[PDB]
Amino acid sequence: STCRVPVARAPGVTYGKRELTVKLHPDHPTLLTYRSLGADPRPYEEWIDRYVE
Amino acid sequence: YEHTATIPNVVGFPYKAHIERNGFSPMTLQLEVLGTSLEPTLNLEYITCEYKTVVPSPYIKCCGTSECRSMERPDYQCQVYTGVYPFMWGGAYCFCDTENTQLSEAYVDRSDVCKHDHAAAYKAHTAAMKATIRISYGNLNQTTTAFVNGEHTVTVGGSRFTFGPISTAWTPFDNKIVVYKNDVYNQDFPPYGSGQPGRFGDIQSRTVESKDLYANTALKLSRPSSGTVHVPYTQTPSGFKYWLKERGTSLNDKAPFGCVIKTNPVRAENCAVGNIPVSMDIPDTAFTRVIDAPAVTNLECQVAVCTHSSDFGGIATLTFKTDKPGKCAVHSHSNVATIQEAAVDIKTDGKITLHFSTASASPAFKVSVCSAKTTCTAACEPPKDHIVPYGASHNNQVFPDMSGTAMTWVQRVAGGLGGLTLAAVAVLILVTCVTMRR
Ligand SMILES: CCCCCCCC/C=C\CCCCCCCC(=O)O[C@H](COC(=O)CCCCCCC/C=C/CCCCCCCC)COP(=O)(O)OCC[N+](C)(C)C
Ligand SMILES: *[C@@H]1O[C@H](CO)[C@@H](O[C@@H]2O[C@H](CO)[C@@H](O)[C@H](O)[C@H]2NC(C)=O)[C@H](O)[C@H]1NC(C)=O
Ligand SMILES: CCCCCCCCCCCCCCCCCC(=O)O
Ligand SMILES: CCCCCCCCCCCCCCCC(=O)O
Ligand SMILES: CCCCCCCCCCCCCCCC(=O)O
Ligand SMILES: *[C@@H]1O[C@H](CO)[C@@H](O)[C@H](O)[C@H]1NC(C)=O
Repeated sequence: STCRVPVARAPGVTYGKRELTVKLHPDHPTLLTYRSLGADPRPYEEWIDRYVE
Repeated sequence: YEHTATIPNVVGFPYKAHIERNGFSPMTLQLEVLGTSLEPTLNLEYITCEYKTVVPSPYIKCCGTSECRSMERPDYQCQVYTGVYPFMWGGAYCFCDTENTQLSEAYVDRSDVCKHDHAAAYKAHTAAMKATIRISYGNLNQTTTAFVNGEHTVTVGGSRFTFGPISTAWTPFDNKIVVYKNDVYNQDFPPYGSGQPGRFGDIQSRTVESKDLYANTALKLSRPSSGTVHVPYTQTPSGFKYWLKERGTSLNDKAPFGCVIKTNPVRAENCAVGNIPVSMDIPDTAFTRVIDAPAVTNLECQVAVCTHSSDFGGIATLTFKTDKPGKCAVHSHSNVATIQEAAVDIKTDGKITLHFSTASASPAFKVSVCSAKTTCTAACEPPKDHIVPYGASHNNQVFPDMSGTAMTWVQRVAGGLGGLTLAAVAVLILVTCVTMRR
């Protein structure tokens, strides 16, 4: 079966000099994930429940 | 025509391979990677899923006695209990107060939806790479798919193309692979027949159509309470559900080189690592003669503006003199910059513009238009955005030109120091010569 799931709002990104800062506004616990595209990735995990930076 | 080239294993980047054929006008070719797939070989070890504890109704031998019977059943338990006095709603089930036995029997069976809900343990080895390549040269523009090894040739407009084997044997999958639906995990699953209760692999089955099932769930049987028919038993919970709610993230979230892991079949796509050697077999029909190709002379290169950004932030103005209009092939013989266009319109005005991408402050790349030669020198600038959503279109060369301002100052300092050192050497040499003279 297929279930309708909510889509989170696009985070607000301010570009720093090889820095990346995002505003996170979740209505509910939301999973944020990123990894590096190079030889040695550094994956991340955190469940976001409030506004964080 | 025999020609070999090496291209990066990057999707969305068009390599420009240039053929200098002797008797014909030069031709520049578009090598575009549309998408790759690293395809490992999977050896299924066993199938793991939730189990099912089947507890039939207990036989209660009213004023009598039975013995336990062994059964060829996985994780089978059979305990007889004497002295039982059960009760029902209407009253006492058996007749004698203490002369009674109850037969407790329980076992583990494959769940009804292992056919649906299960995880497969695999071994991955000998990953086979297959890539999608677009060839567009001259007047043709075609796309074909070929296995990336020195043993596959695909026809492209009469041409024999063979992409020789992946530069590196790197793979994102480990020896042991566990696949659940669309997720792949690098997990050391326990060997077959050595599973522990409460962990992944507590029950193991070789195949979905397997008849033999291994179960190690530490099933235990205990006395029923007085006046109750309930078949007490304490058993370890399923390790499959424990793994499901302790699996975490899959290989898609930790794969290096930006690999995208998919299943059906298990594969890693668009990994950006290594080089793809290319062997080319171009016939005569594709090339053009120099008698019909324009003759380009007096080519100078002057540069108005250049920025060493990820995109083609360099702008090059070329001046030349031709006899007839037509189409030249343009190439950069230096990795410092890469020209965006491979063939431009050649007309009478004798001036053409080019877009190039560089990464160095003072690039020195060389541009050839048809058979002409010239040197392009520029001062590129640090760009505007700290972050862009597209990859770099250059080769990431940051060494400045031998004649750049920084290298100019370095060379001036070195020349002055060397002049002083050679003057001192000459003075000492002359002095020593005079000393041995006297
Ligand atoms: C009078 C001063 C003499 C003292 C010099 C002492 C040298 C320093 C020793 C150790 C430094 C450790 C760092 C590694 C070096 C990386 C270089 C490299 O790797 O060069 C690479 C290749 O170069 C060559 O092919 C050789 C050409 C240069 C070598 C000799 C040039 C003659 C003199 C040198 C000028 C520079 C020094 C003087 C300037 C300072 C004056 C104020 C640069 O090409 P690339 O973009 O691929 O590099 C970027 C790396 N990428 C893209 C892979 C990330
Ligand atoms: C040869 O053809 C391909 C496939 O049609 C061209 O790719 C298209 O490029 C245009 C822009 O001109 C895009 O709008 C299309 O979406 C692309 N089609 C795809 C990706 O399926 C490609 O530019 C051509 N290359 C040449 C002319 O050398
Ligand atoms: C690059 C230019 C080459 C010209 C070299 C010029 C030579 C310098 C002129 C005077 C040199 C004399 C130094 C030797 C010391 C004399 C006293 C002695 O020998 O006892
Ligand atoms: C790099 C500048 C030019 C190179 C020539 C520099 C001249 C240096 C002066 C010469 C040294 C003086 C001569 C006598 C030295 C001695 O024998 O004690
Ligand atoms: C690099 C330091 C010196 C090594 C190279 C030696 C080769 C050159 C020969 C030295 C000069 C010999 C000529 C006689 C003059 C003298 O005795 O000083
Ligand atoms: C990734 O892979 C598929 C097939 O290998 C390809 O069609 C797709 O365009 C690729 N995505 C990217 C990064 O362009």
